[PDB]
Amino acid sequence: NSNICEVCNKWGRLFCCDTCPRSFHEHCHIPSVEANKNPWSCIFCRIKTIQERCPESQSGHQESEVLMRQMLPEEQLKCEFLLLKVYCDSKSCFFASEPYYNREGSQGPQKPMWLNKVKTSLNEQMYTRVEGFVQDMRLIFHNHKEFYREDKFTRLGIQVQDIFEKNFRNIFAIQETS
Ligand SMILES: [Zn+2]
Ligand SMILES: [Zn+2]
Ligand SMILES: [Zn+2]
Repeated sequence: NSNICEVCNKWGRLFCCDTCPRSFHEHCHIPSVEANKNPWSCIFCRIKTIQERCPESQSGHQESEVLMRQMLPEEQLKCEFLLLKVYCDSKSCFFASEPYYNREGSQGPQKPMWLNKVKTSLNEQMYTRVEGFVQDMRLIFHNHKEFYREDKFTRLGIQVQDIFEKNFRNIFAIQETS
C-alpha cells in the first residue's frame, strides 16, 4: 500500500485498502473509515465492483434520469465517491469549510453551502434523490461565482466545478455528447 493518503497526498495515520494499494486518513475517505471490517475495501474498489457486476451500467445515461434516482445504496455510494473526487483536488480547501461574506460591492449568498456540510448531509442520509446532492454541489460553485464577480478568484470555482462535472459524467455514465 501507499505511504500517503490518496485524497490529500500527505503521510500520517493511514488505513490501507485490502484490495488495491490505496491508503487513506480516517476522515479523508468517504465514508469515514469503518472501525473493524477485515478485509476492508475502499470506495474505489467498491465502485469497481459495481461495474464488474453490471457491465451495462457503463452504457450511456441521460442526466435527467440520473438526477431523479432515489439514494439507494449504490447511488449513495457514487455520490460519496464523486464528493471524494472533489476533495482529491487541492483547490477543494477553498470550498471545505463554512464561508463568510463581507466584500465591498457584493452581498452574500442567500443559501451558503460548503463541502463539509454536504459530506455531513450524505453521512446523515438527508438526500433522498441524487438531484439533492448534485444541487448542493452545484450551489457551492454558483455561490462562489456570484460573490467574487470579476475578481480573478472566481476562476477557482470554475476549476473545481470542472473537476466535479467530469467526475459526475464518468461515475454515473452520462451519455457522451458534443
Ligand atoms: Zn488525507
Ligand atoms: Zn481499494
Ligand atoms: Zn444484471
